Amino acid sequence: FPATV
Amino acid sequence: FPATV
Amino acid sequence: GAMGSMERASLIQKAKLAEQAERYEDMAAFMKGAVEKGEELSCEERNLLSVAYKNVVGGQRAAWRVLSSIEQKSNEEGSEEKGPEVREYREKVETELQGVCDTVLGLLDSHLIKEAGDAESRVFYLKMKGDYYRYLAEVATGDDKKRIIDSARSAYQEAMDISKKEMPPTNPIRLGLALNFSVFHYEIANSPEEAISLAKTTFDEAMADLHTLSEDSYKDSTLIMQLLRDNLTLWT
Amino acid sequence: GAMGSMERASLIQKAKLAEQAERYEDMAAFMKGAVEKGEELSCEERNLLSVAYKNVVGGQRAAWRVLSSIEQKSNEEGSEEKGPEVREYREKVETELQGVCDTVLGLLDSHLIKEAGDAESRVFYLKMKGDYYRYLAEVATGDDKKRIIDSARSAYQEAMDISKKEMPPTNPIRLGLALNFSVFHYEIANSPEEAISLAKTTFDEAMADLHTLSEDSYKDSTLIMQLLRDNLTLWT
Ligand SMILES: C=CC(C)(C)OC[C@H]1O[C@H](O[C@@H]2C3=C([C@H](C)COC(C)=O)C[C@H](O)[C@]3(C)/C=C3/[C@@H](COC)CC[C@H]3[C@@H](C)[C@H]2O)[C@H](O)[C@@H](O)[C@@H]1O
Ligand SMILES: C=CC(C)(C)OC[C@H]1O[C@H](O[C@@H]2C3=C([C@H](C)COC(C)=O)C[C@H](O)[C@]3(C)/C=C3/[C@@H](COC)CC[C@H]3[C@@H](C)[C@H]2O)[C@H](O)[C@@H](O)[C@@H]1O
Ligand SMILES: [Mg+2]
Ligand SMILES: [Mg+2]
Ligand SMILES: [Mg+2]
Ligand SMILES: [Mg+2]
Ligand SMILES: [Mg+2]
Ligand SMILES: [Mg+2]
Repeated sequence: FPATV
Repeated sequence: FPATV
Repeated sequence: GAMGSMERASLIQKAKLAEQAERYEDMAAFMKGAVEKGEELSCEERNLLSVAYKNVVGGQRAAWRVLSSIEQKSNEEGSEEKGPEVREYREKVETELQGVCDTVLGLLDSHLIKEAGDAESRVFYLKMKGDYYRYLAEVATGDDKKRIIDSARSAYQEAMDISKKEMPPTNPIRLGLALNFSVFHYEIANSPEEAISLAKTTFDEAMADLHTLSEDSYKDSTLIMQLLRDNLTLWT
Repeated sequence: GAMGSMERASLIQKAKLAEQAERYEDMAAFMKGAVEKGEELSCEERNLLSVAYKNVVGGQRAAWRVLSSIEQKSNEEGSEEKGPEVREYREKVETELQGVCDTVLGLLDSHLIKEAGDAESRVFYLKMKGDYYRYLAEVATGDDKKRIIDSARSAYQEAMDISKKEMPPTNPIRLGLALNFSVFHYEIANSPEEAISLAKTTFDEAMADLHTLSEDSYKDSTLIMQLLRDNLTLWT
């Protein structure tokens, strides 16, 4: 999965 | 802490 | 509310204890109680709210992904029928996840967004609104998926418009909003080109504003800039 | 019971899904449901039961330790008074932990221990009984601590007596029982010499029986033997 914050 | 199982 | 009898300050104190103990369900419940006192949240308090629910729903999402993968394998050619249990338990986790998302969206709608006038707080809450509609979209299948996706996009877009008008390019909230909206485009909205464009433009404009960024935000903003770079490397 | 309407086989299947998803609260609830069907648990099913509750209470214990440490610091000379909140929240976690321990001890008493006749199962359940009384002892302060400690010791001792009569020294359940009873002696019963003696005797007698141990149990038993060695290194 791509990164989120 | 010491190890338990 | 089960927190109705507790002092606001005590709820905030206990949310910080819960964070230290990695008790994120408790942390979220304390922060929900604090929000329901009806006063605006400070900057620090907003971060407690967001971290608590991010971690609760993050664990639900991880579990949902494990179960959905098992379910999809169970529906491949040559797979043995094992009955309704995988679907049932995936549905159980999904319904719990939806419930937490609905709870957060309800707090934002009652009444955090309406009372947030400063750019920081307004963008922060609208980003959260996009995030929790995005998590609803990840599990949506029926007649609802397109409206859920549109709700996420609408919240992210309003946040974006405010952030570009009212915040410097290196503002951590602005950066994190752009990071997550770019992921929305790539993973939810079938718009990888928009995802890549947003990540690159955001990264480049922040690079050019660093000669003014604070030592306070440096680690947050450099972290997020590195996350933008990480995603671009994954995508190109 | 909320699981009363679900098939036993479905509960076991869902406990295994919950394990894969690291949803240990769900896993424990499914296994409690399975136990309450009234049939004995198989070897594999016993392991699901024990892992589920070990992980639930393990997280509670970790959180309790964080909070108790904050509380003790808050009660040192020169520390600023912050009100009842740290104690309150430590008590909240403690009461939840006690509730889970009571639930497990109730399952063991109704009716897993009474129906367990084979050495494997009887020792397994009595070890669990000692473990959950040990966790109650870790948080006990009032007029109850000594009886709780005695209950843990009594359960461990009965398990020990059966294990030495009916199991080879390398049996993983025998080894794990000895590991945990040795920790009970060191950390609960103020008997470090007994703790060290038990760990060493257990390790040495297992070493001498390895020339017969299975490739099935090798990794479990070598793991536990290494844990005995680890504790001896910590203690000497
Ligand atoms: C739970 C509260 C505790 C642990 C006390 O604080 C967490 C972090 O909050 C602050 O970071 C913020 C923050 C994070 C930083 C990127 C973490 O960067 C570092 C070096 O770690 C990750 C968290 O999800 C949080 C609260 C969330 C967001 C998004 C929230 O969108 C609704 C927008 C961007 C970013 C902003 C708000 C960051 O400013 C501090 O600046 C950090 O020091 C601190 O770790
Ligand atoms: C939840 C179930 C899953 C994941 C499927 O199985 C867990 C493990 O169960 C079996 O190990 C057992 C087992 C463990 C092994 C030491 C793990 O050793 C390895 C190499 O990992 C740790 C677990 O706490 C469990 C179930 C508990 C116990 C204690 C229970 O006291 C009430 C007594 C000793 C030991 C026995 C029962 C071990 O025999 C398999 O042999 C392993 O392969 C497998 O990992
Ligand atoms: Mg008040
Ligand atoms: Mg559903
Ligand atoms: Mg654009
Ligand atoms: Mg039946
Ligand atoms: Mg108490
Ligand atoms: Mg002896």
